[PDB]
Amino acid sequence: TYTLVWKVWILAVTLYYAIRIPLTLVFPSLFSPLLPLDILASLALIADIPLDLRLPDLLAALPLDLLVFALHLPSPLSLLSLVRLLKLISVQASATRIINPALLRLLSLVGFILLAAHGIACGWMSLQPPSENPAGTRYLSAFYWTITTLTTIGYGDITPSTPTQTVYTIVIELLGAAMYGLVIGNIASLVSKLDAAKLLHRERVERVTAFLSYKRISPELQRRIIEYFDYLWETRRGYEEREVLKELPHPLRLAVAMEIHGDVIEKVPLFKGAGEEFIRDIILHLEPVIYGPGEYIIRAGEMGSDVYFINRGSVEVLSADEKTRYAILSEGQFFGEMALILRAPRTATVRARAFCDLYRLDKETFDRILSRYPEIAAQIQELAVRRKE
Amino acid sequence: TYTLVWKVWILAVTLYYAIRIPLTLVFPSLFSPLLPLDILASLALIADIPLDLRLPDLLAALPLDLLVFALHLPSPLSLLSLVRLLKLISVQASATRIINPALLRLLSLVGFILLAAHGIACGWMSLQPPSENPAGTRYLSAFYWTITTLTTIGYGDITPSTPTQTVYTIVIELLGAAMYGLVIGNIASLVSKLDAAKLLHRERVERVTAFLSYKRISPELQRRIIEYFDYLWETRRGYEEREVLKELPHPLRLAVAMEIHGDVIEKVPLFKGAGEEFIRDIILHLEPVIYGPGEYIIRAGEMGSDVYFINRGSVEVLSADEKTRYAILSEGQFFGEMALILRAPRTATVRARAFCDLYRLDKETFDRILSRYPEIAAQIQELAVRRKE
Amino acid sequence: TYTLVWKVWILAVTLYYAIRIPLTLVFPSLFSPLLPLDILASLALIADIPLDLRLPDLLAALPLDLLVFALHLPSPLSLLSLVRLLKLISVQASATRIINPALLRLLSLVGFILLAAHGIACGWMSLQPPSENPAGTRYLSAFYWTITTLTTIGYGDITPSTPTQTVYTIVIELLGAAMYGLVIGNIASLVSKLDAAKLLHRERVERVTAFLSYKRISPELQRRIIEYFDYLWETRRGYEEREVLKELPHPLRLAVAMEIHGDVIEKVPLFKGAGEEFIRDIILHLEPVIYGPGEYIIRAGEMGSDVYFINRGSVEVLSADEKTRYAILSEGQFFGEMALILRAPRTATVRARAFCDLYRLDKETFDRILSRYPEIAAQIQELAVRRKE
Amino acid sequence: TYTLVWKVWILAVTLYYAIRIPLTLVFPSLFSPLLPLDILASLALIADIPLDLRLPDLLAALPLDLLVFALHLPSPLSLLSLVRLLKLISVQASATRIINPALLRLLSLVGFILLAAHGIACGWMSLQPPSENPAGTRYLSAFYWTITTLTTIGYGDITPSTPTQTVYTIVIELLGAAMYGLVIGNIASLVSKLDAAKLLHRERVERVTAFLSYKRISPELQRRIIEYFDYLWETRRGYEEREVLKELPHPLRLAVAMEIHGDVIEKVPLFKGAGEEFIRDIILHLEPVIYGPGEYIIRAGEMGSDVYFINRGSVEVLSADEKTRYAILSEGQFFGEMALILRAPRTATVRARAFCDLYRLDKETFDRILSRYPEIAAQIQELAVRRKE
Ligand SMILES: Nc1ncnc2c1ncn2[C@@H]1O[C@@H]2COP(=O)(O)O[C@H]2[C@H]1O
Ligand SMILES: Nc1ncnc2c1ncn2[C@@H]1O[C@@H]2COP(=O)(O)O[C@H]2[C@H]1O
Ligand SMILES: Nc1ncnc2c1ncn2[C@@H]1O[C@@H]2COP(=O)(O)O[C@H]2[C@H]1O
Ligand SMILES: Nc1ncnc2c1ncn2[C@@H]1O[C@@H]2COP(=O)(O)O[C@H]2[C@H]1O
Repeated sequence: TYTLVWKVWILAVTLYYAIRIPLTLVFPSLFSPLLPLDILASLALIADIPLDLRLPDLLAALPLDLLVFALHLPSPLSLLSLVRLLKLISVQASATRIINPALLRLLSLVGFILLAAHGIACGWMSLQPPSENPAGTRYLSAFYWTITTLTTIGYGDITPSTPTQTVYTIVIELLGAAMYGLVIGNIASLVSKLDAAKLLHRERVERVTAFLSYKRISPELQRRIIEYFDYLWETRRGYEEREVLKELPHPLRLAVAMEIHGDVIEKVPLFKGAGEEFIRDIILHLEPVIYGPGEYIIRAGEMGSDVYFINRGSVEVLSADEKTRYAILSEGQFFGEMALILRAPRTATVRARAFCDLYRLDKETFDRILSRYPEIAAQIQELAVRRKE
Repeated sequence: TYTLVWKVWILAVTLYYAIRIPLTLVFPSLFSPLLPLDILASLALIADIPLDLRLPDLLAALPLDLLVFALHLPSPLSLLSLVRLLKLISVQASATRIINPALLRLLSLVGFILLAAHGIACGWMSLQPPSENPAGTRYLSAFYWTITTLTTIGYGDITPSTPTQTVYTIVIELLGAAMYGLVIGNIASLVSKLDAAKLLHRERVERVTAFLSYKRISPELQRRIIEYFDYLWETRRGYEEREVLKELPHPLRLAVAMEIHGDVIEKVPLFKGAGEEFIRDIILHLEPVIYGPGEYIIRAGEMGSDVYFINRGSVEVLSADEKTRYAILSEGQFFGEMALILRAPRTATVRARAFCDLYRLDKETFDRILSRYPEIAAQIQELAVRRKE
Repeated sequence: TYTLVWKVWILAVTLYYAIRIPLTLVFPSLFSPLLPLDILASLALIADIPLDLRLPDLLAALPLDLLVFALHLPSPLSLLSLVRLLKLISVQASATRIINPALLRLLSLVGFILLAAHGIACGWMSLQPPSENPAGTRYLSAFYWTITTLTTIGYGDITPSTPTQTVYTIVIELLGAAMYGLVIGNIASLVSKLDAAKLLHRERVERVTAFLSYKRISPELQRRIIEYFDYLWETRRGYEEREVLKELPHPLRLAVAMEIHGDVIEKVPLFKGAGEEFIRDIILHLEPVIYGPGEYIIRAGEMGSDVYFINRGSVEVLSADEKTRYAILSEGQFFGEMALILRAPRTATVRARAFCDLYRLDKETFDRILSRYPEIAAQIQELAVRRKE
Repeated sequence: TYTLVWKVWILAVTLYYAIRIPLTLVFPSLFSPLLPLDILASLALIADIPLDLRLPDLLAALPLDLLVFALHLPSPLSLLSLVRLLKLISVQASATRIINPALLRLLSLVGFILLAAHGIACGWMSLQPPSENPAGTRYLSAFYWTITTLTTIGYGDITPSTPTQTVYTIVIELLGAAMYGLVIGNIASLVSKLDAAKLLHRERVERVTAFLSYKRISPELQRRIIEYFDYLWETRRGYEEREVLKELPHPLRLAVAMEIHGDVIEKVPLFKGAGEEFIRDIILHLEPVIYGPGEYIIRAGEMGSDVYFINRGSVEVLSADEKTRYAILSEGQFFGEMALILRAPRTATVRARAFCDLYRLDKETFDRILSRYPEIAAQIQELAVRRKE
């Protein structure tokens, strides 16, 4: 690729102007060594209108720079040489078309502060009287004053002394010390905006835990829920698969679900090779669910028939009481299907042996796909009639 | 119109007082040239009670001004000449009856700051001792002090030196440096309140995109959803037509829907000339929906019959497989209607060729309008029986 | 009543202590004239335990004050004479049991600031060296310093000069300049918390108005919705009668609805004298609804029968077209009832003549009360069969 | 237990380093007495990798400390002796695995401020010139400067005077005066996050009370709702048993409900000894409900049959009118069950005598458990047929 390099070179050039132009405006001793670099940048400035596949980018290309510096034009006209800074408000969104978007918006709001402070400090040095000082010390004092004023510290060791400096200080205090607070608050808001899934899950578990304690609850149950919440966060990161997909259209939701539940399909024997249209029919009706250890799922005698497709874990299916346990199931298997095949209530208790994660499909869709597909119905029928001993 | 000019002249006059009255209170050298202007303004002040088609506007008309300045009355009585400023809290809502309301509330909260700062600076100059200084410099120093104090910079180069100045400074610090923060925070809140549709759509797409990546998703699908979101924002601006109309009453919602869906009616042949009562019956049951390119809509054999009225785009209707594609449809046409006419499942696959935007009406309302209207039912019946080849 | 006076006297006494005790701690010249007042207050302090129909009120009664001041006890023991300030954190909720609760919480958060600032200023004067200054000037300077430090202005004209003053300044900066910001933010939040109904209705109408304009809408309809919203705010203040009553229990909701809809009952002839149990049955099923001028309600031929009990306004019932309009209805009347009496569709169009406010009861409850009550059913039957001409 | 002591010793050691290391870096006169303590701490630092039942804890164990201080290595290499502070960002979550989580997060955000301020003050003393001053005064001045700068007071009595001190001050102002605001705002947010149930109930009752007054409501009803809200808060603390349990899985919700409703089971005669499976069936279908004094529940003649299991309070069952009241019921009893036993409407009015709290089970589940269990059905049948006189 080459857009990723071109839009980085453009950023490095529009920052080069943003740093160099005011420093040349205050120090006329420059522009002698830095002319080839400036023209090499400007030819790239005019080399972007053809590569457009709005108006601020048009203003930036015209070279008012190279003219004011060459003709030592008077200060009021020359101050308008800042038109090349208009690419800054046209690139921060053009360079956004490329990591976390929130992270790019924290780095962008810093560079803006460090450029505005440099501009204000450079403007402040221009209004001071002519003194025989090194450029480094004179710039350091101006930057120190600008950081003191913007942060609203106000040491007062150096202060304006002339009416024009007083007016400049008033303007900077009025509309520079308030915008800094806005940018700092935005930086705080979008550094808090990071990893919001953790900040949501933590708030949820705190809200649950507060109530589980006003009503005093046995520690053997109080610690059993924290384990489940830790497991849910540790296997799912607090994300929920329903509210995220609520806004996507049904074909796009179908395409996403074809990717997320890519593990349970083609794992159980009767999903791989079952076709394409059946899996497309059923992929939107399976819910994740998590069952803890020693935690019953089927109680051997109630109504209803929900089938549990095991994704990971193991169950310990038993009769009414223990009495020589029937068998054990593992990953890539399912149970609880013959309650609807034989139109009979549950015949055996099922309890998990570890933190099982498994997918449940309701009775309604199951009977629909029994009445809709013959091979699947025949397979479940023969498996149910065979598993009777 | 003339209200739009009168309520601007009134604003320009009530700002004229807000600027002139304290400056005349501190400098008695005025009131000599500015008497005809003040009486010309005051006659407009008393020319608004008849044009009332509450109490602060009544206080403002009485001319306490013109009296205190003429009679050089002592300072305690004269300070109460500020009653003409009471029109400010009666006009900012009267001038609101006229652009973005949020924008008018950002401009209003600025002028308030620039008027309060001027008032505080003017009050500060009055308490200083009698010195032979130009009025401009003495006002500039006072305004510099006021901006320093309100912004909470606190340079300290000029400070109160008398007990009365100390009390004034204490009052300004207590109830002027905190209100400024409130107004600045309000300005920030209602400049963030602007273009909230973009700030909602961006948050929604960021929330979706965060989860589509913890579960690693193929780039060919990861980039396919961003395209759909960009198209939705680019054709709809993130607005949703359901929550906005949830609060409007049913006749007003009907009237609005008569305007929003003004393109699909009188475009398809059987909506123009179909009457008024039928269109009024159906206009609230069509949903927008967006289908991407190469994205199937009908899969040729499932149950149900939802009719898709094409608004813009084109479909590529096919049989079970390709095998000499049937035909092609374009704007101002509809399909998927003969599944309910013949009480038969779908007979042909339909897939979009571009980013199609089209309106879907459910089976229930369709069968209702078939059983309710004879001409429409006959037209759909003959069209369905004709389109069989 | 006498609680309203006693709990005001108690406030005036616990503020008397909060102002007097530190001022006596720093100036020992007091306690000579102000002894009878202090004992008169203290006897009321001990006169509240019997009037208890928790522990801070017990600490406050014991008179550590009257002892430290009398015995000129050394400074470390005497500083613990501030136990009488513990009534402040026991009264602000006891005096709350009495206007807007939010307003009482804005006044309370001010007095707290003005008491904390006074305490900090009084503490600061005690640490300064012995100088021959008037008490007023010495207190004014201390209060000026405290307001400068708390507000984070930091003029720096007067600063700590000794290690103990440095430690005191560090403590005040650390835990006094941050709490002030918290209290100011709370004051802002609960002055914004006032009149929240207007702030909700304004936000709702702004949200609606933003979308009605991206889709360009005729001015004759764009101004017709603003009129309806203005009328709704002007007759209802933006309150909704459903979400407010969602949390009240059904008997309390019934009792409230017996009061809110006190105008439509005993206005229409067949509600007054209809009993008590019938009105109690129907009072929870009538909804307010607002219809604009020239805005149809019934379209003469559709299905369904909803009865509209007119509360205020007038309707202009017509046939299919105008053709010598049938009649006119006014307040305390109802229409649209014979559609269910004769099991026939609507026979006449109804349109409002002004901004009508009226109550609608659905068909289900209507047929229920027809099948449940004979006199009401007979009255509606004879009225419907009579109104046919 | 011993983890609770070990993870406190580790905290006390990692704070010992955080306080001692910079103070030794600036004052080389130390490290002579404090060597055995440092090695005793370091042996515990290396005694935690075996007790791991990530990478910052590995960096901390290696003893760069003990080396730089012993070898008086030059300042640039020695500044990297701060690696032992990396345990701070590994313990604040390890010590979290142990009171209110929000409270632990307010104490943690304080200690962080007091450690950062100490570090910045210690760094500031190192850059000052060599002066004959006591260590205490030199540290006090540095801490005073750091608190002044971080809080953004800016007294200006002591300011940087060298370019390196200017650069240090610029860095501290830029990234130390903004982080302090973030931490203070977080402290405010999570001290407001405390006791959120009260802050929710107060907001709810304020929202209800605002509307009950625009529509003027009789004081005898206006004060009757405040009593109910006070009773609900005073017996329930504003918590709701439905939204809290919405996220728990059905077995965990069942286990929690087995604990919360531990008072009504085994209180009424026919719940204790009724088994285990019946109580497990019914425990999720009983709702709390609160009825006020003199507040009717059953009106003797309507349809439906909801049974009210009395938990606390007493009812005053009456006939159509008073006429020698039937009887009185108390705790551990139920009524309103023979409306479904005999398929007849209600026969007697019921009204509470005090603030009754009782559990209601709907008709559907009741008839289900009648048709599902014979002993319970027989008991209710014989009790209903016996209670007829
Ligand atoms: N002998 C067995 N071996 C394996 N699984 C069984 C056996 N008996 C019952 N099951 C499963 O346990 C389930 C219990 O409930 P169902 O009757 O719905 O369906 C049952 C089968 O899925
Ligand atoms: N030959 C054809 N030409 C145009 N459209 C067709 C043709 N055959 C089928 N269709 C449309 O394709 C749709 C596919 O599903 P339906 O059977 O519901 O209704 C069908 C018609 O609307
Ligand atoms: N002549 C009339 N005078 C007054 N009201 C009428 C007259 N005719 C019809 N209405 C009312 O207008 C209503 C129109 O719809 P309905 O038929 O539901 O019930 C009708 C009556 O309530
Ligand atoms: N004599 C009585 N003693 C106690 N309780 C009664 C008596 N008569 C009726 N009840 C109860 O009051 C209830 C009123 O409504 P039900 O008829 O639903 O069921 C009734 C019984 O639970």
